[PDB]
Amino acid sequence: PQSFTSIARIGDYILKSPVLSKLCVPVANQFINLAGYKKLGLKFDDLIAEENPIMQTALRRLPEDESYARAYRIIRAHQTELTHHLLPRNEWIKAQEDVPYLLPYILEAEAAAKEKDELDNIEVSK
Amino acid sequence: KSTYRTPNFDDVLKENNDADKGRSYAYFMVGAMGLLSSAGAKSTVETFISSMTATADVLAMA
Amino acid sequence: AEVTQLSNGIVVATEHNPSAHTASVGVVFGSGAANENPYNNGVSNLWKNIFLSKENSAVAAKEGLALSSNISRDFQSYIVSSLPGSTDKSLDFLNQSFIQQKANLLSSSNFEATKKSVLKQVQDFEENDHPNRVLEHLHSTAFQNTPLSLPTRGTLESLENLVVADLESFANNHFLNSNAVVVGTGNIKHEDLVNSIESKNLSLQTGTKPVLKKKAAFLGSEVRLRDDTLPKAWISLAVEGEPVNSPNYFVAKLAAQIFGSYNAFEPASRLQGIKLLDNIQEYQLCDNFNHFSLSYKDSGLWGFSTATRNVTMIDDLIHFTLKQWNRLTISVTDTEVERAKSLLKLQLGQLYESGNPVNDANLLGAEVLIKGSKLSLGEAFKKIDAITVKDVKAWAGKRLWDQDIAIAGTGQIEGLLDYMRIRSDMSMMRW
Amino acid sequence: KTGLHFGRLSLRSLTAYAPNLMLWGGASMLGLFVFTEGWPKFQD
Amino acid sequence: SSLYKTFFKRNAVFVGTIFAGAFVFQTVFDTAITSWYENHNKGKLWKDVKARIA
Ligand SMILES: CCCCCCCCCCCCCCC(=O)O[C@H](COC(=O)CCCCCCCCCCCC)COP(=O)(O)O
Ligand SMILES: CCCCCCCCCCCCCCC(=O)O[C@H](COC(=O)CCCCCCCCCCCC)COP(=O)(O)O
Repeated sequence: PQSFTSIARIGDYILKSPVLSKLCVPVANQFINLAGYKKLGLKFDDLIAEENPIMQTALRRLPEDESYARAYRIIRAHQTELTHHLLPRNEWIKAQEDVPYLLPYILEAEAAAKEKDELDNIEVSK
Repeated sequence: KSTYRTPNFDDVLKENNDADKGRSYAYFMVGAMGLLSSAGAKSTVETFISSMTATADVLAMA
Repeated sequence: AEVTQLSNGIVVATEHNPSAHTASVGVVFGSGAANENPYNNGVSNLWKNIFLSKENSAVAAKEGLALSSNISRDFQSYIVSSLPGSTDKSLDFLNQSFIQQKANLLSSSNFEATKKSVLKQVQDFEENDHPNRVLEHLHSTAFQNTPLSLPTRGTLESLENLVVADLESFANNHFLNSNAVVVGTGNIKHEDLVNSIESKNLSLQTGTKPVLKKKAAFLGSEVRLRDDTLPKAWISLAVEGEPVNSPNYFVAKLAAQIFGSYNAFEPASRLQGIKLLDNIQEYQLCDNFNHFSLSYKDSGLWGFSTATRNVTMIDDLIHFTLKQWNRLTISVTDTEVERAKSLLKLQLGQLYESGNPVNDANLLGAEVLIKGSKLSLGEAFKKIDAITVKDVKAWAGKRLWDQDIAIAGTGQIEGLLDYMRIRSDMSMMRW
Repeated sequence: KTGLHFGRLSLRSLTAYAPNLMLWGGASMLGLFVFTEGWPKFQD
Repeated sequence: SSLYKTFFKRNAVFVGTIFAGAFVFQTVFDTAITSWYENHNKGKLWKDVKARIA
């Protein structure tokens, strides 16, 4: 519902401020560790809801070696959930592996859909 | 024979086509039907709805 | 750029271009396929191939000349081309072979060989050329029992009954001085042409042509030629349009430019500013389409043609196209009109300013025969620029909203619904 | 220029539709015009 | 001519007039039949009886 262009605009404003990045960034690190998706072997970009045309475009353009690895992490998380267990601690996702791999493909598809919408409902002047 | 030759349609064609008069009479008859069907459906619902108001023996003890 | 019309008994029109490297000289007659009857249909197409026959082309080729000919519904032309220093030889060839002697061309050995070659061309047209023969069938159903319905090539049934005496009877009625214009295009000056004609005393024949009695009239109809062994479906659809000398002639051409043409396999064709392309590309409803606005001396046709491999969704393709035509009466925007103005000026400028003097000779002679003069491209651009949105809405309320249509189709057309389902889409029951 | 495209509620198309919503909001206010008169009530 | 132009073309005014003409239709139809029905049965109604049982 909220676009990723809007999320990146608010988030990059905080990260450039030296006083706002001392307050919010320690709170965001505690929020992610309490969420617990890394103990099931998932990255955050695996959790994005995909039933919309922007996300279907970005998933088509992903390189195929990363698409095979994403499918294994989702399947392993479903099997761990039905057994009501967690993964062994040496199989958890580390923080330096929790990178936004899908975010540049999403932002490129959002900018192209915005430019098409502006050209389709447009004014002229002599 | 040749498919470019159109068969005879002359016993049903009008002597003058005059597109403003043929569309005007057909839309008069369709418009009169929607006029009478709406007035008929309205009185039908009001007959069923008014049967739930107070009966004649209830009003006599008012 | 200037045209010059002069009459001395013979109407002579020129269009001088001193940058061109060839010249072109011919004669255009003011009769076409709409001046024939259903029994001599194809007599104009036979006269073209007599002029382009092998012995006539060989006499021209030893001089350095080339020959062209064109048959339309309102006119026909016979054109000789040469280098700019030999326009006197090309005007001599038009005098000997076509005006004075015609018993050389109409010999029995030449007539039977030409009639065999024409019958093979018409047979291969009716079996293989599916977009152009659907458009020919659209003319015959929209103007049935009326001179504007006859095909320009003729039919196979009418061509085999033609003899030599049928061609001489057509030439005595139509190849006249009061029906003709002598044209000259390319690198040729106007006063050099009128002094070469006046150094002789050319005259075809004195008198006027016959007058037909039935005028053209549009009739809402359809014709279906179903063929399940063909791989596609081909459909044309039109309303009654504008004739030549109409005050709404340029407004009708701009309305067709709004919807335009499309090719699903060209990547730049998929990015055009046409709102109809949003519905079509979602489920791939067709392979190509094109919109047209044709004009004749008495009537015209406005509509589109299309070709499709998606044979189970034909009804969605017709429905989406006709709902966009409703917007020309109701809600056409100002940015769509400005886009169509620039593209109509580019299309008209490419038609009249190509580098082919044979194309210029056909366009110049056909316009002088009807109007008596020629409208310049500078004056046509100023009429296009003055069209407003209110001009478009007033034209479409008269010609498009709740009007009769004509349909033609061939191939796998089972999914094409019947007439009254398509006729009811010419209005919205919203406004 | 261009402005707020409203998603699909294009305003360039609102008052290209809405002058006949004085009669489209007036066709169902022409509707209860009919369907409310089996019992006495008056309202202008 | 243009009898179609507003009387049936504008279908905010058509569905509107399909509903508009049906409301004045109910009172003029009910007045005409009741007047015909009572004149056909004159001398038999209670109002024609009360006028001379008085
Ligand atoms: C289940 C089997 C069917 C049984 C018959 C049930 C009849 C109820 C359906 C109404 C039929 C007309 C549909 C109107 C329509 O949408 O056509 C509309 C056209 O409507 C108009 O333009 C004028 C309104 C037509 C008034 C017809 C009055 C009939 C009133 C019904 C009578 C009481 C039942 C679309 O049809 P089109 O595509 O041919 O244009
Ligand atoms: C569900 C009921 C359907 C009844 C089928 C028809 C059989 C005739 C019996 C009618 C009895 C009810 C009306 C009595 C009456 O007093 O009315 C009369 C006559 O008007 C009519 O109802 C005749 C029209 C019948 C319906 C026409 C199609 C309308 C579209 C379908 C309606 C469903 C929404 C009005 O007189 P009133 O206003 O003083 O009461």
